[PDB]
Amino acid sequence: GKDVPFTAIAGSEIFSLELSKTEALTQAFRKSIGIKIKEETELIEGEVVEIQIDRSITGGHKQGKLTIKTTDMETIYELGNKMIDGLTKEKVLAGDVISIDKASGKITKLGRSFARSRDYDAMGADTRFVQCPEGELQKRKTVVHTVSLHEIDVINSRTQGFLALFTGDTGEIRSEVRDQINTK
Amino acid sequence: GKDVPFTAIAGSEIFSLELSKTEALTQAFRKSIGIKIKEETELIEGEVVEIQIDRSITGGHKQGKLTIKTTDMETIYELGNKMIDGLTKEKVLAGDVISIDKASGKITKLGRSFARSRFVQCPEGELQKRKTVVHTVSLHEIDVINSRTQGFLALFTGDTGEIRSEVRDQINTK
Amino acid sequence: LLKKRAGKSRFVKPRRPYNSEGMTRILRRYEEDLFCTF
Amino acid sequence: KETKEVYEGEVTELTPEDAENPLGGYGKTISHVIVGLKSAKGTKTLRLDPTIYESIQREKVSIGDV
Amino acid sequence: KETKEVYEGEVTELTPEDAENPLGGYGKTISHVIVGLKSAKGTKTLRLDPTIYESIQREKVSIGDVIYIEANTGAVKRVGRSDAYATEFDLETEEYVPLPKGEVHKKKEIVQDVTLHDLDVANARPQGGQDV
Amino acid sequence: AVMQFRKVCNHPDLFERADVDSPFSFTTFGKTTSKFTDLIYS
Amino acid sequence: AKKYCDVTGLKGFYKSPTNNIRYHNAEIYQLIVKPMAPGVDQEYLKLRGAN
Amino acid sequence: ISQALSDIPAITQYNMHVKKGIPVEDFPKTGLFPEPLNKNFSSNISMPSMDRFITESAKLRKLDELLVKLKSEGHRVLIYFQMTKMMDLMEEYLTYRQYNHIRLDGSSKLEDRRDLVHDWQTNPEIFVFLLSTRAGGLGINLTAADTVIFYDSDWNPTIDSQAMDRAHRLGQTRQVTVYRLLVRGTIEERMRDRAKQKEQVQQVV
DNA sequence: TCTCCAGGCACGTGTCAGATATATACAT
DNA sequence: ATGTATATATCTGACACGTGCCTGGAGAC
Repeated sequence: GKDVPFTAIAGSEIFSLELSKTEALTQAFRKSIGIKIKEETELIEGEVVEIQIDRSITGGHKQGKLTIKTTDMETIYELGNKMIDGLTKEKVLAGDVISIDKASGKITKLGRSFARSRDYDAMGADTRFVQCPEGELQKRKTVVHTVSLHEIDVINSRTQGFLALFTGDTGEIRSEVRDQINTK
Repeated sequence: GKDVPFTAIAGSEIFSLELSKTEALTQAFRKSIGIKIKEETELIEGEVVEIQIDRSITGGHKQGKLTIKTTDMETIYELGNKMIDGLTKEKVLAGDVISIDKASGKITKLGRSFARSRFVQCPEGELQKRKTVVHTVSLHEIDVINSRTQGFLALFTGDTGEIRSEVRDQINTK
Repeated sequence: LLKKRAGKSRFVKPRRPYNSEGMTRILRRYEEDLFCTF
Repeated sequence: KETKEVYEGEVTELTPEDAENPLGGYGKTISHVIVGLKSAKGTKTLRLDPTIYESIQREKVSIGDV
Repeated sequence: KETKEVYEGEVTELTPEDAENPLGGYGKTISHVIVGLKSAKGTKTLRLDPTIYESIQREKVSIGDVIYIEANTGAVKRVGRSDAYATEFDLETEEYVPLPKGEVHKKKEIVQDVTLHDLDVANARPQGGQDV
Repeated sequence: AVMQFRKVCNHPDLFERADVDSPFSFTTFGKTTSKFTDLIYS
Repeated sequence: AKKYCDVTGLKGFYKSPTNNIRYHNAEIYQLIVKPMAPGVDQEYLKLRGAN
Repeated sequence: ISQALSDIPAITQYNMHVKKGIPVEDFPKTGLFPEPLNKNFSSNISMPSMDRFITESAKLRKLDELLVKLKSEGHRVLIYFQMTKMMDLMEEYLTYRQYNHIRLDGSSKLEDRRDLVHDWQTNPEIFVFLLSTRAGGLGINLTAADTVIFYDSDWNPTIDSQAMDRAHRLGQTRQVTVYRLLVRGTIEERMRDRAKQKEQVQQVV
């Protein structure tokens, strides 16, 4: 079934010029042992009202406030750097109903509800008429995600290990990392 | 004894992956010949009595008087702003003993003196001592220094990486 | 009597201080948008 | 396969105008940007988002460029 | 048994003073940075170099965040937001920790268990200083 | 002897507290032998 | 101006903090600068006019 | 290199840009240091984990297990301690839950007790109470609370009965449940057996 | 001798040291 | 049978800091 790791390799993949045979077999061993981690996330869905974004002259430092609302609750917030970088992508035009996952950092524009009349005709926007959500603005949710031991080893190995997930540039991770990961 | 190099390598020590066998043997050969240089430097080592530092509102100019003592003599010194900046950095309080390199500004705290109310005795004799230090060094150490492709850290991380011979004739002639 | 009386018988948290000086501002409202630059 | 909506052509007139209520403590509080376009048997001016003017400054766009 | 010099507390003020000629080639953009640290029963004003401030602004600290300046290596740690201010108005999955007990300047004893190979590795590939 | 079999049940941190976790600083810096205080990198 | 030792006319390296006389080495501080009588200082420093 | 590996402060950028005439193109290059994966990965100094603090004591683990449904019920809870430092580190647990709590003991000042009881009896938003056995377990009106948590209050059954009577009083409008947390296979078993035999001796005569 | 303002004097509130008390198992 | 050991828990008890004020020490002639 799903959610269980299954590493299927041939015999010839162990011999590599970047890895020793024991390192390749240790990676093939640690890819097959899974860690299921639970997490407490918060889903925030509402029609946005006022987006204030304060960026410096070079554009590096970013802060600001986010004013979102639903039918029964109006609540302003405070924005981090990744929140503003996610809001700069998938352009919000102050009246599009969005959904934010607090622990995953995912910004999903559900559609437009305000139906703005005066618009600068530069975009090819054909956003769907969704309704303004009602009820509680902030909802608690418990999620579970599955990761395996090799992934946590590569992530804790160096500064940019998440790129080494995909480039495969994980060259002979030390034993101290592996025993500390086992203890953790 | 000391002051004479003694390299102790094994037979399997030269089969490396980043250095060739002749390169490893040349490094092992040049590790075992010493160069002996005697150089003299003035040092100030004594027990600090009291540090007085006055500064303006913005700190544009800082005036400082440092009184310092030995078991034989004591003195008061007027310090410029750079040496004040080198004294608030690596904080020296009363009762501490320090060694001051006047040319380079290297102030090392040797500890605290015998005043409790680490521990190390107050230095004796003259404050300004002329010390002659006999330096010994290997030719392999000067080869990586004179080679510009790698720094002195290759002596410590072992990443010299096939030093050429044209620098070796230069250090031999020098 | 005052000494005997004294000896016998006698919220919402504040928000974080938002601070932005020398910082370009983007406003996004229902009918108009702003880009205050320097 | 993809469908791309594009605008292209020479720049005949480019000016970002200030808002009707300028915010204090800032210079050039832009409400929208008017950029004129010109191509072969085609000429159209258009309104623009004010944040695009920052990329205009980043791109070094003047009158006469495409 | 290693002793550590620790400057920790909630950041109250953050005022950098600029240089006279910031485009002079040599020198830094700023001269010093004034940091006001307040902990339980103590409040200190810190004047820094540029160099510690590079690591401090590498962690993206701000006003109202409690920090942890380890004076041994110059490394700093953003402990989190303070709960003296509001809590329920954040989107940055933040964690909120109360004010650190004791004074701002500290000297604490930490018992460390290392090996000689870790010392050789840390000296072979040096990390944790405030240099290039 | 009463002082040591009762609050081991309650919390192990009542005897020794959990301290900060940091790498061992292999450094000889300027330490203090104890309206602002200068903090310079050393 | 070049600093000079007031005892010997030599090159002065150290100035005593108790009585403000520059001196050259340790032994003039031992048997001249330390056991000197009070009042000898004023015409000791009269030569360079430091009184 | 150091200016490449970090940023200029925003007010410093403002002072260089418009108060000195330096354009943006002639600014030094900044912000080339890569972003870390998390805020946790930004530094190698790890604080003492609050989760590792609470999970290493199983009595606190069971207390936090029941306190979530106790708070979801919309309730009022008293907890009685014997030890003062465990009475001092429970605030560290309660700040994690950001619960409204007050602390009462005999080391506190006497005139704080009267208005503490007053804000207990009028303000309904207060949730958590910390008490000593002989301080708050004697004759104090606690009529709006029913759930009393005995963390380690088994040392003398008379003080436990007095602390029960301090809360189980007249005027209570709902049911009263008393929870008693303990660990098994320890000296607390023999201490509770001695307390039970003293309770039987008191109950017979 | 004219001016004037803040340095020191006066009067409140919190915060670490002694004193009685429980208490129960162990050793003499 | 009794001291005691080592932590409580209350619980006072003597001591150092945060506001007024006024008048005399300092600047100037």
